[PDB]
Amino acid sequence: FMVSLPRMVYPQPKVLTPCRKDVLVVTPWLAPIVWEGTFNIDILNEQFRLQNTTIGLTVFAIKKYVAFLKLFLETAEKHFMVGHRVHYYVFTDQPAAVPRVTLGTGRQLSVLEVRAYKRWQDVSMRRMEMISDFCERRFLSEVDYLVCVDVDMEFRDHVGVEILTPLFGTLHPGFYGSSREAFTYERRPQSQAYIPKDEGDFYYGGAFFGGSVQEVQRLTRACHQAMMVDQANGIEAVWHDESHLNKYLLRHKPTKVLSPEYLWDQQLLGWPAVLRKLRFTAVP
Amino acid sequence: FMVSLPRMVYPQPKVLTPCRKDVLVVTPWLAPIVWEGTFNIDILNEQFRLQNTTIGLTVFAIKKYVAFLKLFLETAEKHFMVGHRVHYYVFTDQPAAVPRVTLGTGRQLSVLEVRAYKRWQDVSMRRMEMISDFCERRFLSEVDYLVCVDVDMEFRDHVGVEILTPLFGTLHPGFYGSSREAFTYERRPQSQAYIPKDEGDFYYGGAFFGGSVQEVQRLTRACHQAMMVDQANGIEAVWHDESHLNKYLLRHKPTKVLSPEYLWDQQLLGWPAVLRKLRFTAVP
Ligand SMILES: O=c1ccn([C@@H]2O[C@H](COP(=O)(O)O)[C@@H](O)[C@H]2O)c(=O)[nH]1
Ligand SMILES: O=c1ccn([C@@H]2O[C@H](COP(=O)(O)O)[C@@H](O)[C@H]2O)c(=O)[nH]1
Ligand SMILES: [Mn+2]
Ligand SMILES: [Mn+2]
Repeated sequence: FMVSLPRMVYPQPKVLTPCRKDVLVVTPWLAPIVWEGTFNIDILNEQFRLQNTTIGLTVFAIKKYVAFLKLFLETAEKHFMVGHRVHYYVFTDQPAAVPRVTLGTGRQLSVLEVRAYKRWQDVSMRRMEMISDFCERRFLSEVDYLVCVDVDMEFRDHVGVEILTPLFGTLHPGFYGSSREAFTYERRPQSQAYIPKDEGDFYYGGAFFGGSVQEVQRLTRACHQAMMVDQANGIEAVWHDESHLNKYLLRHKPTKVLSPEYLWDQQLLGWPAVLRKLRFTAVP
Repeated sequence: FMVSLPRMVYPQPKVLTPCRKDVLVVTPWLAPIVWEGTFNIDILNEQFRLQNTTIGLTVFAIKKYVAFLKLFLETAEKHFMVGHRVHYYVFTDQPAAVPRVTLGTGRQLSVLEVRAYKRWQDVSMRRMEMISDFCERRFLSEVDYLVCVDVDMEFRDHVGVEILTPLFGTLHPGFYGSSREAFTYERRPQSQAYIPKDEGDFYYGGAFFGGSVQEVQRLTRACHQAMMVDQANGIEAVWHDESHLNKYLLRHKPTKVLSPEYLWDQQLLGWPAVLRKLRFTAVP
């Protein structure tokens, strides 16, 4: 049950004025595509605070990637869900190496020890298993939404409750302007992640996805179970977990899509006019 | 739990091409505003059919307004949720006067007898009470969504599952291009429906709203309970049920907004370029 919003003064939405004239702001299945200019964060903050929303943020820092945690967490404190309850979940093989980052009120961090796989591909892939196992262990009881990201990144601008929805994916920065045939989906029919050349809405990035705990457990379990089928058949998808994520989100459409503002690499791609904000970016 | 979509071939969405350049297609709270060109009905039909969705449609035909039923129902059969399960609920003081309209498969009609109020204003207002009472009686057990409309109307074009969402309102055709100060909200602070001149997102029409059964029961109960407070205080809102609906949807934002394609009057307003389809229109 949702309590009433208070009186708020803000600009009237104008029906005959598009909010963006340069980009698609809604998918063909009526999911919003989140760009700057599409939302009034004051309204959304009120809606989510009245629900006392808690957001979980999972990040894996295994082997040398522990070096990325300090900047990741410091910048999350400046930009990620500020004003809301946040629970960071740091999965690592080196609990002792997690930096002591000072957190704002209503924010907490748990360190979860996991095994390290030898190949980076298996480290990246086995996040799905680990996230889906922790959905029972903790997440169902502790958070309303989960956001699952890569650690070799930093926040540079606001990432807030505009992203929250039952299931979201993010447009990969390398492909948002590409035609589907150019998308690096898995193309071998032998793999569970196979997508034909004439199918595909978007190429979603494996480095940023999330949703409600229930929808994330469904996604991660499905991707893990597909990976295990492939492994039994002696095949590894071309882009690992990202390939399985794309298969899942083709067949189970997200309820919001994040623009590449939310997953960017300035070294490789610069700062195009279409991006008004670079929010979460690669560490070069 | 949502089963996987089958393979489908359809045009790729292009991220750098707006779907409409002449209208707002998403509210500032990230609710889609449904216009032609914003959705692929093939995808949405698949999603809703895989859930075996049933849609209820309530309509009141009291006193002389029984004359409108034949065209209303005949045209609903041509255009409303075709392919999906539909349950019409006709509330009337003259059960015997409901026309025998032939229905397609998976579609049914129930006639619910109710009392007739003397004043048209009370007929229109007391729909809220009657809808909220029937949410327990029947709707919770029989349908997934409810659509609540005026009867003095006809369908001329597709009205389908693109509208379905937890809570929707529709832009009133007289005000979609107006500034909020011109909106005919209730402006007397003595009324529960009062909205100040500096508040308001849109002017929603009382002739077309809906959502999930739970959200419609909440809306209709709140509007009824506000009407009863006003009555006790000797005040009747300027636009009756529509005024209370607007107060509710200001404080409880809809999760989709329908464009005026869904609520139109060609006699008064013609056929502007911005309307690509006139879907549900006034009988002159
Ligand atoms: O040795 C590794 C390999 C990958 N990852 C995690 O998996 C993510 C995806 O792998 P990558 O493509 O960024 O290497 C990394 O950002 C990091 O969170 C590790 O922690 N350690
Ligand atoms: O005598 C009346 C008055 C109103 N209505 C119902 O209430 C709706 C709203 O009233 P109106 O403004 O269209 O008259 C009508 O479309 C019709 O569904 C009736 O059935 N009979
Ligand atoms: Mn990386
Ligand atoms: Mn009327």
